[PDB]
Amino acid sequence: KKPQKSKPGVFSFLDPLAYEIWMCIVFAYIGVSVVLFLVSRFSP
Amino acid sequence: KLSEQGVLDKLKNKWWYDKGECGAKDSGSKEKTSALSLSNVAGVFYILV
Amino acid sequence: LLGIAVSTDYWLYLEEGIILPQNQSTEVKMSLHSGLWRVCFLAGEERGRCFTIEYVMESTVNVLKMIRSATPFPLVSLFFMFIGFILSNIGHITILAFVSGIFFILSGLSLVVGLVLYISSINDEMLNRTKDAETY
Repeated sequence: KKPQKSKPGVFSFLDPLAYEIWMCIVFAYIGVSVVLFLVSRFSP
Repeated sequence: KLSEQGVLDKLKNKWWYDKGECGAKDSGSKEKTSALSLSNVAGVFYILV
Repeated sequence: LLGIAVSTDYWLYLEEGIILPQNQSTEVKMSLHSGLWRVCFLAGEERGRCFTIEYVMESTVNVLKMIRSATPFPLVSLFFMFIGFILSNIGHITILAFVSGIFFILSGLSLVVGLVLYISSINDEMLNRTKDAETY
């Protein structure tokens, strides 16, 4: 049967990025906050 | 006697061309995009609620 | 309003028919109003079956099977209001009223998820209808 538009899943909103990029966003989000905390430690 | 000039062949051109076509005629401009469904963005609400 | 909203067979509308091209009005093949418990047909062979979904009868059947997935959250919605409604009266007769307000808050969170499951599953079979030119 020639397919029509397939049904998107409930997690189809994050489709235009790979899972690795969303993962590398979060690990970027953590360490930058750690840097901001550590710069704020060694500075008045 | 049929195959030497293609009475088998040339008639197979015609009867396979005759009944209409369903090809690249409707892949190009027989679509307009629609509004988004809620189901396109439903899982955000599941993340939201 | 929610007891009226559950008990009726008028939660939605449906009209499946075939169209006539050359300056002619439409020919309706099937039309019905329905709810979740019973389904009362309108224009399917002019049949007055207020008909349950557990009994079958071709695409609107599978639409009706997905409304069974939308069952629980309106039912949970009734219980949290009714506890919250009577505890507002016992607080008049405070903490009896404060937590009952949360049961009004926890209700409408299930109202949204109830409307999330309801509308999105209709939109599933809205597109999962096999799209033809004549069938409007």
